[PDB]
Amino acid sequence: HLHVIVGTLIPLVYEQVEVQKQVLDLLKYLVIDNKDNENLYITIKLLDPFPDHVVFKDLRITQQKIKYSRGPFSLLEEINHFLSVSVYDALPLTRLEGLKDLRRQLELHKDQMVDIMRASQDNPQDGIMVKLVVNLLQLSKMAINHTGEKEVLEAVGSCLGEVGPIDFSTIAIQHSKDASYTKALKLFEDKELQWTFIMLTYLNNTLVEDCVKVRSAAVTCLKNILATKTGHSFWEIYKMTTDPMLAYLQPFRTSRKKFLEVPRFDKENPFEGLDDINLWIPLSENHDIWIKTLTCAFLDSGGTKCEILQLLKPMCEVKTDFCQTVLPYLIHDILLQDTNESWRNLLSTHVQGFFTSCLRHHFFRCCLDKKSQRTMLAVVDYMRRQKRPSSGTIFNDAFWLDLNYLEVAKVAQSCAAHFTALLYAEIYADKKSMDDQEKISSLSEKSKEETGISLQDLLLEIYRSIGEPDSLYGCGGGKMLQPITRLRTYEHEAMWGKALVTYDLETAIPSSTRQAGIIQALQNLGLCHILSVYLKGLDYCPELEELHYQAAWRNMQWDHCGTSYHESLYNALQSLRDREFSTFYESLKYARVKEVEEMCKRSLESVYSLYPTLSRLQAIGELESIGELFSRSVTHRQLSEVYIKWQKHSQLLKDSDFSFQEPIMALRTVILEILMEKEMDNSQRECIKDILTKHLVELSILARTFKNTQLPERAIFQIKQYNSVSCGVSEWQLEEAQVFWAKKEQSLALSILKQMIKKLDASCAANNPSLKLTYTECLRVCGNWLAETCLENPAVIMQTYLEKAVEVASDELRNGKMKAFLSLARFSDTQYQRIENYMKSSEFENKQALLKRQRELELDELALRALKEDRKRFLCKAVENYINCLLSGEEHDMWVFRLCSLWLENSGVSEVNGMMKRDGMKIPTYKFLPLMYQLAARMGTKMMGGLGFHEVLNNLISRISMDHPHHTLFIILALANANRDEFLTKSQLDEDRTEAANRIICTIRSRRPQMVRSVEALCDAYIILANLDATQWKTQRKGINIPADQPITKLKNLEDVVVPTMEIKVDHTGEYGNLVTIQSFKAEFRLAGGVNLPKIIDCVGSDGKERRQLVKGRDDLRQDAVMQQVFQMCNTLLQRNTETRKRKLTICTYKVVPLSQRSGVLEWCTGTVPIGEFLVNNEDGAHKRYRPNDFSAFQCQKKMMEVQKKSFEEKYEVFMDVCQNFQPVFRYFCMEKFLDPAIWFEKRLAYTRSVATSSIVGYILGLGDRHVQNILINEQSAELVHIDLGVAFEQGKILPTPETVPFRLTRDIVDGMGITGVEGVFRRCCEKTMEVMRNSQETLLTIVEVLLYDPLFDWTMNPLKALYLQQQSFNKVAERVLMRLQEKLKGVEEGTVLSVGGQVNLLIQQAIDPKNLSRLFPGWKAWV
Ligand SMILES: Nc1ncnc2c1ncn2[C@@H]1O[C@H](COP(=O)(O)OP(=O)(O)OP(O)(O)=S)[C@@H](O)[C@H]1O
Ligand SMILES: [Mg+2]
Ligand SMILES: [Zn+2]
Repeated sequence: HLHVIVGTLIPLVYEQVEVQKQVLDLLKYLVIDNKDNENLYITIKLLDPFPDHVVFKDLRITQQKIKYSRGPFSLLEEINHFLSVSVYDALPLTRLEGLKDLRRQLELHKDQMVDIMRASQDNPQDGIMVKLVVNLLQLSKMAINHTGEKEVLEAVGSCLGEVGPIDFSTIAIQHSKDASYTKALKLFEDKELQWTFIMLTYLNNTLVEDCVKVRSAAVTCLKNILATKTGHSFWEIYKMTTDPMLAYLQPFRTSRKKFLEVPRFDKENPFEGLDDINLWIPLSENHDIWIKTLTCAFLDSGGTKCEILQLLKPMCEVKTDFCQTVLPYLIHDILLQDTNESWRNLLSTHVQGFFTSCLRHHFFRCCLDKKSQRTMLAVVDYMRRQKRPSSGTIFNDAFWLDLNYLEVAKVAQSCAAHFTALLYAEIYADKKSMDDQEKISSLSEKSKEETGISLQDLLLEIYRSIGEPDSLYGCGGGKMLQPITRLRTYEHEAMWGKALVTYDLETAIPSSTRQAGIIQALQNLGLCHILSVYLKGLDYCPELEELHYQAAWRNMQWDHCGTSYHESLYNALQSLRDREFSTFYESLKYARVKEVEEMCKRSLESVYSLYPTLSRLQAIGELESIGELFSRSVTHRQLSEVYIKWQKHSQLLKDSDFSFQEPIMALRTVILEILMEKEMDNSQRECIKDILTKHLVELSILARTFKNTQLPERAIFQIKQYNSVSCGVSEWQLEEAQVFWAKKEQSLALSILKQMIKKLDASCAANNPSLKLTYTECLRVCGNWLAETCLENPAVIMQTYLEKAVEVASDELRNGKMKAFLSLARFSDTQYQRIENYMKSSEFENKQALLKRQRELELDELALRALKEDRKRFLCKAVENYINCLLSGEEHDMWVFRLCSLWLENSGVSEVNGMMKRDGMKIPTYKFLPLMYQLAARMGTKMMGGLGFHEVLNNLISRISMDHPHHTLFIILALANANRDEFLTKSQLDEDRTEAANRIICTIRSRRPQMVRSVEALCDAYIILANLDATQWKTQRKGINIPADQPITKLKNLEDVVVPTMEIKVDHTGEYGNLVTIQSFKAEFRLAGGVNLPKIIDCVGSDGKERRQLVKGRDDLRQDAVMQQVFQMCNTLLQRNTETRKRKLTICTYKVVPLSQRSGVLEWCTGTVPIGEFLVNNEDGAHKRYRPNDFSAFQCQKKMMEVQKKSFEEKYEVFMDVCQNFQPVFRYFCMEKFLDPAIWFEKRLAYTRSVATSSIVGYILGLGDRHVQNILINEQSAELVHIDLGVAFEQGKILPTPETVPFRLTRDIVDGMGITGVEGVFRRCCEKTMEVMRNSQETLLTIVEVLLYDPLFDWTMNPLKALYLQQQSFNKVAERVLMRLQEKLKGVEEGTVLSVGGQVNLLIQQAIDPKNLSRLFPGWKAWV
């Protein structure tokens, strides 16, 4: 109670001295002299900081000393402390000092804010920043209509201005929930006991309330409840726990011989009380009396089995909130004991009547208050989560009462509960389909016919309210022709010209909306003068004045004169120009308060509703920040510091939408222009001009990154207006060239860049340190552009631009050197590839064969020698520049694949080996880790010498292993232990590889003997465990004790060995001090099923946590390892791109550690169940629990196996018949696993994105064998994990009964996506992933070329593997596969080049085609 007392006493200090002395000495006794007490030390530490005043100086000093013990606080620790204090809040006004301190901490450190955002990337839902934002919003909500409303609102707006519109990667707002409450609820296993606990907790909380009338009712109810047998059982269960409610309720609990018994009274007709229509449907007002009367009627008349409910009448009579809380429990209790469904029918009829009355529009009964609607929605939501007496399924449990869920969904949408509205719409659609089967556009028109509500329109409205961008595409197609929908689509896609044309053309649209859209489109197109003249013409609604003020402050007119937002901003800027600082600060404070109040008045359902308010608050905060700079004398250091702060906080907004970043940049530009105008000092004016030029260049770059062209041109024009140029060399001219190039005006950009190059060459010989970077960048960009447009021959481009750029060229200089080296290497590689393609082409061989049938031969020999010399020169240049590029940076690290491919192919070339030995060894070792498998498989002992390939490769492998033993030791040892399986139980290339691996192992052991010995022992134990026969316990499923003779049990405390199946973060330094190490193995091991019966074991590490590992014998895991490497590279590519990073598109991966030719170990995914196990299980499959009257999976499999020998027509007919009697059921996974609508929506969206990404990535890699048992779904995250990666690169199409689908997109997979199916989120995510794949075709091609040519990678289909799957020619096969992959990446399908959307449309229609699905193998289970 200390915090409550302190918060109450703090305001009383200012009242008067007479009470000030008493309050001060009481507080001093509370905190000052009590610091010795250990019990209250934590309570004092977790307390609100005292207000900063002279009176509180000693208290503040003591509080700071106590809190900041054991070290200082970081930003994350400060926010955690703020939230922990916020756990208990008596009043919002007591949090003002904490809010100010939090704002100061946030504004002081933003690099720590970047670190926090990076750390929270893995689990965005548990992000600290979004939690802080929602906590602040809730605090501001609680401050409405109180004494300190404006003070709290201003502080909340001040702190929210610091964070700004950061992309939180969340869509659903998760309100804070008590952890102890959930655990206490979990403790009780009986329904009646939980009601008792909840009611007693509510009464205990009510006891503290001020009203004396409610206290008597609360104590009476407590005494009545605790006397009964249910109360005694509750106390017996709950006395073991630790909670102050136990101590508070001790006096009321009494011991009596007989438990208090409630006299059960039964009327002649219990249904007469609740049969009144007026009772259920209230008026517009009088909600409290309505809910009280309904609760009394339920309690007095309806017979309730539970004794606790009957004792709640005195508490229900006084408090309305108690009635609202208890009504669902009363309804559930009455429905539990219902017989003959009389109560069910009556309640269903009355509730449906209430919901229909809510949907009118006055009428006789309509326009009900939102409180009653929310109460009924809470009743429905509570009933949805309760298991029905007849058991059944969650879908069955939804219909406790016969309800038309479309009306309920519409009411929920009207109440701003969008996620539950979508869930109820889905439930209604499913119920309508189920009912129709007994006897969207069709469903929409039917629902409009009977219920008067269109399903498609409701779904569109709900998805618009949610704010998810991708979902809006798949809503429907009924109203696409309407101008309003087209205009909304144009605005969403930033097609401002189309939106402007449509707004001008359509006149049926209301004038206000039409003019607002016209003004917004004109502003977004950069037509500022046209917009101003148009507004002047309109002079012949508040929104019009709002747009007037926005245009006025954006155009700096300064003449166009409840206050709104842009009006406040314009007034603040005008007063800032007029040096009226008081009005400036007052207007900014008023704008803060108004924006925060408007934000907190909303229901706060989705995160996307917070971004505009955050952007506006950030703009206001920046204006207030520059206010003090304008107030005092302007210095260069202050301007540099404020620009650095702006750049950091813009870096915080990297992934934010352009619609939120743009107003901030516009305000910054106006700010800088005003500051330059009001300078009157040449020395500072130059610095202000430089700052404005840098800001405008950054704005141009930002607008170009979002495919915007008018804004960069306007920014360049402003730069020209201010930064008048006569020297003719500057970075903004390079930015102008880039802008012109972005507009597809290549001639102008090339002319500008060549003029800049000639001016730079004439001015100096690249001797100015400031202009060196600009010269190098101009040369490199011009060379790349000329190469792209083919306007110059390769010789001129190489000699004039790229080689010169390298020769011209301190972090910026290092980055420029890296970029120039990469460009030169890429051009040289292009020339080398062109010359090699010509040498390997059929035209060259035909020309050679023509002369095969005398000076012609001499000329041919001379030409061949010249071609070979040119090829070698290009190769050497490319390799050298790649090596130099890898040295000077880390951004282009994935080019190590191309470098290693070039080195490996030309092994015999001494120059390449020489430059790899001299400068290649200086490359950091961690950059070779992704290619460790190939580099280790390529090593041998044949070419031994000073510049021999094998010697250099062995040295590189040894250095990599020395620097990163944890990442490479297992691979090398597995190379050495290829044939140790037979030795443990009882070709020249292979033996050379074994010898090289043994040599590297000997070197590492000479460096680290103990680690090598322990790793060898662990590998031997794993191999011995794998070879153990497990057919004895094949039927066993409860776990089997490992035999004592197994060496694995003996191993203990291996502190030099890290858990092999645990992913390890790459460390540039070679310390690796703090890593989890293997401690012991649990005695029991389980079986996962399958032909070979793999064993699952548990490995407890240094900490208490343990990891499950899958030990596989008689199986090859190297293919899985390399496929996981490909998946990691694709994940890096996806995370690098902004569009795929925003959607969190990733490929789930699991670490695989091969041990021998046929032995290995891999990480076992926890919480993942196979989709086939969930769907078509014989015992408790989803197809059996739901739709039990349909065909069983056994019948479908039998029919499809029987129709195997018949023709294609018979197969198609049988497949259609099976699909008719086998409906999808997979949509219930998220419905039954996640009961909260927001969590359900998030998990379903994650599932859809995972399906899209996995499908696209698998198609790019030609992934096959994607049956039900090879796909797992995580129960916690609802994401799919693809396993058994043996078949890839379209080798499944060579099988008998070839696979004719790019990926698995069967009816269950699409059904899991929701009512929209493949439309909406899935299609757009597939398009984004395919676009990312297209943009990185060269990197993927290099990676796959390195992988395929790996000697140890067995990826070609063979007759033995073909027979097992369904119960040199290698060079040309690999070339054909690479060409097919290149065609896929470029988009060439069957000789026709397609766009990303067209290719995605083709893939989807090929995957979902029943014609292709019918011809597939019956084991693939296409019907599932
Ligand atoms: N990483 C993993 N996480 C979880 N379960 C896995 C994992 N890898 C394999 N399993 C399961 O282990 C069992 C057998 O795995 P597989 O590698 O597919 O064996 P198999 O040689 O393919 O024989 P099958 O599956 O009967 S054709 C299946 O039940 C898989 O779901
Ligand atoms: Mg399998
Ligand atoms: Zn009305």
